[PDB]
Amino acid sequence: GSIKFWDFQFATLNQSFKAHDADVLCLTTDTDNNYVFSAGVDRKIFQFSQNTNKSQKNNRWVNSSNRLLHGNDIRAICAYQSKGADFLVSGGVEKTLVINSLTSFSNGNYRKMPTVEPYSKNVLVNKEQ
Amino acid sequence: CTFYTSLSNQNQQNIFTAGRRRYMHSWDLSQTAKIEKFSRLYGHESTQRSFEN
Amino acid sequence: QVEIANILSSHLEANSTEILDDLMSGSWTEPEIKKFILTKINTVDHLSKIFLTISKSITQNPWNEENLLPLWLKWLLTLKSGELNSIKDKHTKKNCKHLKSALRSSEEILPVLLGIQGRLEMLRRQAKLRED
Amino acid sequence: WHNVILSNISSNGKLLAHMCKDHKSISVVSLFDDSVNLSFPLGSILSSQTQSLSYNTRYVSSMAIDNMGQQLAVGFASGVISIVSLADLQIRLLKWHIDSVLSLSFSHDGSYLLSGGWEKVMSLWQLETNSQQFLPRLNGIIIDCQVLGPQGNYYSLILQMTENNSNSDYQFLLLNASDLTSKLS
Amino acid sequence: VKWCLIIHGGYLVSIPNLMSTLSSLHSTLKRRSDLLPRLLALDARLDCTINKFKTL
Amino acid sequence: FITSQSTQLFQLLSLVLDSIGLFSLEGALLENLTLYIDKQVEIAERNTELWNLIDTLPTYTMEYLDI
Amino acid sequence: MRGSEYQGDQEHIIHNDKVRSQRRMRAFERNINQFKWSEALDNAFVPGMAKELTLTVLQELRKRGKVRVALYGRDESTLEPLLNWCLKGIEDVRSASIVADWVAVVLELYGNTLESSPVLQELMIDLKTKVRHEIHKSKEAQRIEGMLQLLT
Amino acid sequence: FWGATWISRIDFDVDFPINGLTITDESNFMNHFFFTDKYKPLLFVDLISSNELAIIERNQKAFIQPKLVF
RNA sequence: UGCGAAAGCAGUUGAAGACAAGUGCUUGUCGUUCGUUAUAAAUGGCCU
Repeated sequence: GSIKFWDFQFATLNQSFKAHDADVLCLTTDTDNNYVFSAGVDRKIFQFSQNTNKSQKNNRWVNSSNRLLHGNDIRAICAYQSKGADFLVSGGVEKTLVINSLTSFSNGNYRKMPTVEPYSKNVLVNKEQ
Repeated sequence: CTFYTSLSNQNQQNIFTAGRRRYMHSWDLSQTAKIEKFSRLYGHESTQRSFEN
Repeated sequence: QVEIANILSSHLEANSTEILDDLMSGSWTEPEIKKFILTKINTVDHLSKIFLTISKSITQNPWNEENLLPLWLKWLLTLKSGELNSIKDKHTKKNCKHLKSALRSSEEILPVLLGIQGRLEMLRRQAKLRED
Repeated sequence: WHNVILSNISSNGKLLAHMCKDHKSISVVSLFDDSVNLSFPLGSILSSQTQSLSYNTRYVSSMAIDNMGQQLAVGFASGVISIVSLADLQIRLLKWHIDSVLSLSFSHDGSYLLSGGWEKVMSLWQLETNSQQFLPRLNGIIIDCQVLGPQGNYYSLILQMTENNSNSDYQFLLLNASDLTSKLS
Repeated sequence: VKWCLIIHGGYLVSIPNLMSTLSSLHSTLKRRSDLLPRLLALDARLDCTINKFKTL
Repeated sequence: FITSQSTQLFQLLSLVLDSIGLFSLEGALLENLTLYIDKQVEIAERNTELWNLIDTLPTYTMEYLDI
Repeated sequence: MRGSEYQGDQEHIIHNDKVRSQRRMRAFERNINQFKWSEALDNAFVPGMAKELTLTVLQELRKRGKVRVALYGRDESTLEPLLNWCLKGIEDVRSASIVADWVAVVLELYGNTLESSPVLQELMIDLKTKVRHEIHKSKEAQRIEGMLQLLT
Repeated sequence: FWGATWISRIDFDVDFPINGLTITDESNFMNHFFFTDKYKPLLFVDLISSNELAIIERNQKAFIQPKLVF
């Protein structure tokens, strides 16, 4: 359940966070590496932030927040940003996709997709018989 | 065990002692002795099972 | 029984004062009180009127030897508890308060009666022993 | 300042933070200088979920200002603590208290945060790792917390003993920070 | 017990002290009788719930 | 009269039976008193029960759509 | 390693801060301390549990005000152990009053589950049988009380 | 017409009265009335007869994160 | 809320102002006032 930040050039630990209550299965980061998002068995998504200029100068990450949005394990997570998009997409054993905003993760709204969207039909009915 | 004197306040003298135990003793410096025990690691007890070194 | 059921229905629609006499009629028997309560009491107004006349009658004489009126109250509470509490009339609450007060006294008496009933049981046995 | 609802002064005694109704707005001012002068509405700090929820989530019961003025802690009746970075108004939520938080106080460095409420438990939040150390079974709910010393040797607490409804029974407790034992009650 | 009181009632009347010598009986009976009002309340609740699911 | 607040009268009756004692009481009268008290006990139990009462998806479903 | 035997007999100052070792706490006590109301209830009804020790956890949860809280996330499968003990605890004079409080809540909190669950239903038929039996014993004890007052 | 969580019917001989979590779509993609949401989620919908509508609907352990209740 | 025993016996829970949301109207609120004896819910549980 620990998230650890290592220095690459020296291969040494900079920070350690004991955040999750169980396995952390996936990680993702934003384009500027201002946020690191983690998720795992405990169904929570944690945000680690280094946005403040003092944090950037010192190279220190902060455990900003977490959110419980999934009913079961979160196996996969990914992030995308553009001039018109900011997506944090997660899904897992619940079999449904959850969409958040990276910049406004803590206070933004989220959407839980339907488990089945029958774009391709798996059922037919015959009027006769 | 080792003496310690504050680099700023020269009057402050103290003795720190430790062993194969999960706590540490400090003796501020004769009817009685002022002894404090350090035993709290603030969430990092797993990384530290003895104060001996 | 069907006639006493139907006339009970009509008196209730007509807001008659003869409801009490209908409820006291000896033809009523234990399952039929359930069927009437389950099948015929469909409107809250009908339920409230039956509860009010019963609650009043028991309040004036909680020691009546007639077990029919209490029997109506017992099943009316058991089967329609939710709908009764759905009634928000203040006078209904006051009647419930009066009924509770009358029954509450009766509870306090039971330990004394059991004590007297215990003494009489000894007295009868000693009389029989003397006879033998 | 007008319509002051809540006010606090840093440990150094050189910064004053206060909240007014001019719903409400928080402003921080340096006392002896003009180095610090900030103001912002409470709505910016408050989360949207709070706006959806009851008033307990939007009602501040405690406030604390760092010596440097970089951080400000706000405590809410719901039990949630929010640390705001004054440079860019970035919020950070610390949630352990189940009931209203009554006392907040920063350490001199700003690396630790003393919090207390109805739980009768004093919590030292280590902000570097977000961890927390506890001092439970205190004699009363913690009205006030403070770090007292050049090196934070002592903690001064005010306890309430809310069992006695007839009177407010305050008890002043001075704890030795080294081993969290009552130096003077 | 019921026959002891029935038969030797005359003797038990003409004895200097009863409470000290029969303290065990008084305590034992008092314990049971005191539970009676609470037991009846449980009976009423059990009877009410039992009736509801039987008729349904 | 008793056979023909009431607790205070009944409690007063219980005192009488103690005052009357064991030997004095007569069998024929005791029978009528016994029948009376048995009736009261049953009534007392009935009212106590009332007093406590006062204190107290399918796989397939066919429905009509509202349009 | 030679100094362990020494007890400081020749020394100026002897300082002792070791806290005496307390008796190990049982599972139900640990759960109550950690605010595990539901798990504390489960530990009460386990095989080979002292009857008096089962009565305490029930009293503690009642004292803490956590009687409904301990009974929310339950179904017929995990309600029967409580009802099995209630079937036996009702007999004893000490645990009769506590059984009434807990059985009253479970009926008021699981009326709907009762109708659809057959196995629970028999647990109230036989429980109804026993409480009626206890009524007869408590009524009887009042009668021996009444006659005993007559002798004195 | 029907979707994953809604069903609609539109009469094409009657005109209608005139009276965040997706791409803003500034860029291009390339280079008489009845509405109900009571029925959801829907696998399939169709008519069996002229007055019969067939609506087909959907009917694991998880890490325990308790919900406080007092 | 008053009286009393613990049981209970009587009696209350009003108006104004301001704000928010939805659509001048509707609802909900009050670190606003006057008068009368007068559900909860930010995943959030206690050290060594």
